[PDB]
Amino acid sequence: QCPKWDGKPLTIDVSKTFAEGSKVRDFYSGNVATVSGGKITLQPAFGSNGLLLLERAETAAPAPFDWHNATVYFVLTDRFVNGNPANDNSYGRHKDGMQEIGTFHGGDLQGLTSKLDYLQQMGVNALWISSPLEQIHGWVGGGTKGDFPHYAYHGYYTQDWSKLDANMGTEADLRRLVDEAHKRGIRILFDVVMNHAGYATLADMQEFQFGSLYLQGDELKKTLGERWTDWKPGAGQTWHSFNDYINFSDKAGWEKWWGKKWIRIDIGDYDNPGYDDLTMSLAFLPDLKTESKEISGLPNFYSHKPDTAAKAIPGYTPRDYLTHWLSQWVRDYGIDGFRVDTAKHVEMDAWQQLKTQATAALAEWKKANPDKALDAAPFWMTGEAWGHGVMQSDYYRHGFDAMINFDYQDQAAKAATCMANIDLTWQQMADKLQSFNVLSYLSSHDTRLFREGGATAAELLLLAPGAVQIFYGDESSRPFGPTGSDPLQGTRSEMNWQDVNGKAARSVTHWQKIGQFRARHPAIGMGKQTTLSMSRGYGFVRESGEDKVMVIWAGQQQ
Ligand SMILES: OC[C@H]1O[C@H](O[C@H]2[C@H](O)[C@@H](O)[C@@H](O[C@H]3[C@H](O)[C@@H](O)[C@@H](O[C@H]4[C@H](O)[C@@H](O)[C@@H](O)O[C@@H]4CO)O[C@@H]3CO)O[C@@H]2CO)[C@H](O)[C@@H](O)[C@@H]1O
Ligand SMILES: [Ca+2]
Ligand SMILES: [Ca+2]
Repeated sequence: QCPKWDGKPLTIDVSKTFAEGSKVRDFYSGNVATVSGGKITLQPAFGSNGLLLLERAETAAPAPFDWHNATVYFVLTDRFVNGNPANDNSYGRHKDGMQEIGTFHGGDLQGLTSKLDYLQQMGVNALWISSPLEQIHGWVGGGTKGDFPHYAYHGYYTQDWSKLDANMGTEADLRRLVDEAHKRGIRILFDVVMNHAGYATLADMQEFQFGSLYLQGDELKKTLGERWTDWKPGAGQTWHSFNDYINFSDKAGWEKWWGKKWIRIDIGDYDNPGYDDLTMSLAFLPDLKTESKEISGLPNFYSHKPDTAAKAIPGYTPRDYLTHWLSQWVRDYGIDGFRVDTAKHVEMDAWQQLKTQATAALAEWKKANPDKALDAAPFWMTGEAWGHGVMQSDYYRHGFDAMINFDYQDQAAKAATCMANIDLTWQQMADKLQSFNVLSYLSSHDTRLFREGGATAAELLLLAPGAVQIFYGDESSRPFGPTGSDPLQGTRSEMNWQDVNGKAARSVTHWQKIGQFRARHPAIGMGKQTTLSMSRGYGFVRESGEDKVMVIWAGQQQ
């Protein structure tokens, strides 16, 4: 079912690719061969699976960065490294004492900063982090059954875009991360949401005095207690049960939250969610009125939120505030781009505005910090549109430099046991991505962990045309963790650092060599592909202007 390999050296025909008498390096082994009769002979080093990464021996350093050859490392900051354990319990947040499925584990920006050398060793040149912005303080019911408390550990339940989340760290912590990353040629990307704000939690209701309960006086104190968030589900109750105590009819009480002008939600005297992608409510999340031309003022509950950096601005719509608040971080810190969540659930004008502003903001920060600035490159924005494939969609005309490619995960699944089965996908992609760019992944928090490969995931992802997204732990086969009654939760398991420094050391070393080779050769990401014809194993060359690389896979050893 797959090309085979005797295990002996390979004699490769390089006639058309490399020059006569020129030296060629297998980057994986360090072995150098001279061309004579348009031919070279090399043994794939042990632990290579029969890989040769063939380059001109001239090659000495990484190539100048291009987004079309980018290696993005996507990290859920909470589930990576806990640098500072003091911030793990911000806003009264608690571990669940069970399997920690949907709690803050305590991973933070400081801890992420401590591992930038590790990321650089993999040839990572862009770091995409979960939103570090202030989330909802409390929890909701986790999964269909409500078997775990679900906190905003993933950065998708935003409360205040103008502030950092205390669990992630301080303005100092974020500045150190961005500056240490930029010193290592690693761009910073923020996960950004504009579609929705987080659910109503007991912690936020109590702190910012919005919504209504059915419980009054001392019956309230008996049930919820001093801090309503400390409530545990009782006998014949699930973590969803607390919603039985919340009066979602109270018009005057729920207006004290975002306000009728800010969100569509099926609550009190608010405009109910629409029927189309733009105005519908995803999973009963408050849908932000991004299309509204109505001057909104600030969210009503920001009245009881003195720590906010949000200020009322004349003529400003909810959209204007959101693009403003997100742009501020770019101007202040030099954030190189955004990964945009739920791109299909927000009108295109909103995304264009965000891009215009974020682009101006990055240009400003680079002007004002020319020693720190990597280069004069514009702000990069990529989008999540569910089911988006390899296609120059309308998104590319309204401020997106690349959309996330959903199709590569399942295409690469058909090549898990056999690397050569990807060739038809790579030919298609290398050709179409001469005119535009996408961000392809094997694993995501929304889909599954690509583990059916083993260490072959390294070559499937890192040799793919266009930008590639390593999901944290891809390099270490981070196992799908406990998930309860939500099937996706296990995709966000803790980073398996014990395996990185143990049984998965071989795999990480493999990822490091491929990723470094990718960082040296824009042809991988950008080049036209010529698949070679050999009775001895699978192979291709990629050439893009200056750069030229040949990648040979010998096959299955036995
Ligand atoms: O905070 C604002 C919202 O508050 C109220 O919604 C509650 C619900 O009462 C809870 O049930 C829970 O929602 C869960 C839900 O139990 C679970 O089934 C799933 O929801 C599905 C839904 O069944 C399905 O029909 C479709 O719409 O997809 C949904 C998402 O998969 O997941 C939900 C959350 O994980 O929590 C919320 C928040 O406390 C109130 O009724 C809402 O009107 C309001 O917007
Ligand atoms: Ca921490
Ligand atoms: Ca919407």
